[PDB]
Amino acid sequence: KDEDIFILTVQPVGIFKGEEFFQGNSMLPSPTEPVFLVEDDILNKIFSNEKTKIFHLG
Amino acid sequence: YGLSLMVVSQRPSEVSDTILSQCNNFINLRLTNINDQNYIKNLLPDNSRSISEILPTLG
Amino acid sequence: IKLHTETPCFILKTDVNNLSEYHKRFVSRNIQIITGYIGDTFYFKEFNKEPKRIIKDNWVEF
Repeated sequence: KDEDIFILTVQPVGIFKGEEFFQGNSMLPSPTEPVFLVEDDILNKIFSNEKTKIFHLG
Repeated sequence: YGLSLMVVSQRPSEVSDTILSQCNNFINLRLTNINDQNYIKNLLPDNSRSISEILPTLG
Repeated sequence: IKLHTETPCFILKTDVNNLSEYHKRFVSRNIQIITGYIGDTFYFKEFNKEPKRIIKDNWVEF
């Protein structure tokens, strides 16, 4: 009541090392680390495979 | 008589329980089906139930 | 402010008189640094003092 608290519960699913993506868990960001929104290019880099086996389901 | 089994399967809930229960040691890779993980938990020795929660995470 | 607890130290092969210019250029851009010199004189305690932090306003001394 004195202040407004907004708490989100999230779940680790994978880690970026650099310009690429690893899949895994058991990885812990230290407290006070910044949290961002994912950009669309970062998202569409994932969910995309080599052009020989791409099936655009929508 | 000199014959042993080393069972290999992806659906432990489908393999007959009356041989899988005969296994004494286990090589457990990643499991993603909850119905299979529950079975493998219940079949494991008691000392490994606590450490067995890694199966969905092993990669 | 909480995870970056170490202050970098940059050492330049220059003269003492050329360092006031850099400190002025840093001040003009609103960057807080400590030289350890009050003019041709070096103070041991000023160089090795840990900056004071206030984690409510995002303030670190230098």
